[PDB]
Amino acid sequence: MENFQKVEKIGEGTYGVVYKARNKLTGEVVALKKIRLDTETEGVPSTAIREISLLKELNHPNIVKLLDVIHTENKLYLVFEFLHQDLKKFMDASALTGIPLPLIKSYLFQLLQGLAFCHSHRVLHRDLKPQNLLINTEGAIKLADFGLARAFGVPVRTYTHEVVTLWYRAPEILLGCKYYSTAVDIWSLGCIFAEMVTRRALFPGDSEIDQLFRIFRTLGTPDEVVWPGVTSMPDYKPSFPKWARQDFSKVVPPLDEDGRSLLSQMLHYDPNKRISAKAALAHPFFQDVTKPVPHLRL
Amino acid sequence: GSPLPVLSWANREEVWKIMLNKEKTYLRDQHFLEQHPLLQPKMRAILLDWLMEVCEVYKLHRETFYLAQDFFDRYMATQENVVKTLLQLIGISSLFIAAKLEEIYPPKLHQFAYVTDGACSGDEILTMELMIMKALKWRLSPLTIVSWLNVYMQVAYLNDLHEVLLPQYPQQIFIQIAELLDLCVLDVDCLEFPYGILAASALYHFSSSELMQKVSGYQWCDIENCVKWMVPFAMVIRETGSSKLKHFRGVADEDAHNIQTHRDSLDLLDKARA
Ligand SMILES: C[C@@H](NC(=O)O[C@@H]1CC[C@H](c2cc(NC(=O)c3cnccn3)n[nH]2)C1)C1CC1
Repeated sequence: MENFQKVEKIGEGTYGVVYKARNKLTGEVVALKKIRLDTETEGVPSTAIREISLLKELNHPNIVKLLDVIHTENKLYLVFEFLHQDLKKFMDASALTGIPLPLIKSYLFQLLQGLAFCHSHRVLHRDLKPQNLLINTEGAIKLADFGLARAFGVPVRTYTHEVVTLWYRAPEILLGCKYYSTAVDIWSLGCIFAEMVTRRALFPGDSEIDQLFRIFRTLGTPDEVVWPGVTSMPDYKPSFPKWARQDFSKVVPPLDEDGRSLLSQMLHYDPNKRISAKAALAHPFFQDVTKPVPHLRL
Repeated sequence: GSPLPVLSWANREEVWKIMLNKEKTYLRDQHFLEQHPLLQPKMRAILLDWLMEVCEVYKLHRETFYLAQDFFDRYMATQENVVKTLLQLIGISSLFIAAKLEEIYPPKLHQFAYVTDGACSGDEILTMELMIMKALKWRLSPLTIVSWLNVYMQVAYLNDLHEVLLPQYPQQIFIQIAELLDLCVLDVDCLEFPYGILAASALYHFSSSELMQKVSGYQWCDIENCVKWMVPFAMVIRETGSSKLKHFRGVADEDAHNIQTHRDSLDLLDKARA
């Protein structure tokens, strides 16, 4: 740790601070996640051990790269690829004019490519929100901050409950499901898709019950027909009010027919029926962005 | 071949091939103790067996024990000239890393020092965990021996719905096959065989080649060498019978088979090699 000059503090979390830094020899800029080990009673944080090991096996163009892990002076430096803005600030900056539809489509397509790569590697992100999606000046967007991520087994067992930031948290989590996997990330991405379209958070709840009721008021109060097993879930109540599902021409006015269809399938109540990242890439909403590859049948 | 059914969330052949390609990044060496001439293969068995007891006391998952086993073996392959007294520190620090990776609420650092009966301070463990993780290049996500058994048990009980992520299989036969694997893992010669082969061979001994191939993808020729090696261990378990499924306080019963257990496996390991 000598050739890097700290340039600007860009973030701060529980176990570390993120800096923008610049190699003085090459002119290369990176992001440094610093972890002061002297303050950590449990040694290297579990969230850091997980993120490092996960990202060392998740090399993809739409995943922010971990470049190096450097241990020096009771400190741990994680060296990352640097991107100059997150989607949250891009959406706020675009709030008056709107993000152009071809750019929403390109960003969603890339996010589904990165998520499909995570899921095929049996990794759940579990904290997809606009502040964790980074963009560069070349039209790319990338998944970032894997500190809450987890590898899942085939089959899974019970994992940490009450994951995902509240506004992006899937209804099966809010209702206390015993098992979960890839569908929680797709729900978050569907929330984010609608947020790019409307420039407003789709479900901005302030509590777990307010979050669940905001979902119910938009997508209808689910029942056994649309979500088998919903009435047997730990946090389900028969006293939930019955709201009628709203027409997506009013939920997402700017969205065309293919967009409304894709969003509906990403916000399916049943996690077993909710569209997968791989299938979403094949949706006709992207029929112009991508062409299908021939499939062997053997 | 791949035993996984069609996956709604990815190409089944893609997921399986990533899992298979994973076992090329993760190398093992059945003869890594030749890099440490002052160590015997028996010391590894006693250390691993001790870690197993530690896991049951704190109700840590089988996956946590096998991560600690894998971290230990791979770290030793990168080192040279280690002595007896350093083994307990390397082992418990492997288990510390493993618990922090796998458990929702892992035990605290001082508890890992507490079980060494003072031979390992918390500061020693924190120094050792960084040495281990750096020497392993932070490759801390192997497919353990027990993770393969988990896959094999799901496929054996695949319904027509072909849901592969929601666990569904008898807990009783799972812990019985895990018991054969826990014994074999004490013998360092097991590293000759890939972790997926080891688990498939243990399953074969409790069923058939047809079921084995159906759920693992490997042909009889792929595992015959492993099966012939596992032969003495399998019969030792058969002579004494298989254990019963336990209940653990504060552990949901649908997770009860996933808790590591301990039995006097060292004397049963001695009842072999002949
Ligand atoms: C704080 C972050 N925490 C985290 O874990 O991020 C990973 C480690 C550092 C990596 C990273 C961050 C970055 N740039 C910015 O965040 C930025 C720069 N200027 C303006 C606005 N934003 N480029 N690369 C990825 C969340 C954003 C994800």
